[PDB]
Amino acid sequence: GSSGSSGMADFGISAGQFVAVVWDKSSPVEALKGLVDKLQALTGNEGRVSVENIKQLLQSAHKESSFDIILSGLVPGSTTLHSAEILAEIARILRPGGCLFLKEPVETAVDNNSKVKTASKLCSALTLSGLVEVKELQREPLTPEEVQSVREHLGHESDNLLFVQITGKKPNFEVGSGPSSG
Repeated sequence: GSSGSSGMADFGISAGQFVAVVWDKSSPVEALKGLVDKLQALTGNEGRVSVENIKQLLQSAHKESSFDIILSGLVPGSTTLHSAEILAEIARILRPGGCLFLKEPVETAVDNNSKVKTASKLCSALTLSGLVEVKELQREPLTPEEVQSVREHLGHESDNLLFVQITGKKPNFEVGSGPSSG
């Protein structure tokens, strides 16, 4: 029976690992200024918080297993859709024995034109992209900003919406061809 505490419903990061925060052309600047201070306290000096761009991540792909926990779509006042190319890229940067954190919205309103995926597909997207043990953790209502942002920038005019955070772990099966030998 270890003393202290075992668990964390806030994040779960230790000193030594590298944390990243991807943002899109929409998220404010103030919220981002404090979002780093929160993670900086967890990493301290051993760890480091590196902020990258979702649009640049494709043009400038990072090495494999370079990061441990990369936050994707977790910035206040930010509504962007993720594709297989993005979810697949984030999985490559993440380590084989780490954790992933993503938060994408879900639509369930009867309309003539569909754009946003469903809750089920949102979870399966990570399971098919290249993750294991993918399951919904929790969900939180929308904010006065996110509700208008979806209509301001994107312009969908969606009234019925809901945010759902789903985590995804990295498996251990990528034995292709040609071992790394320099």
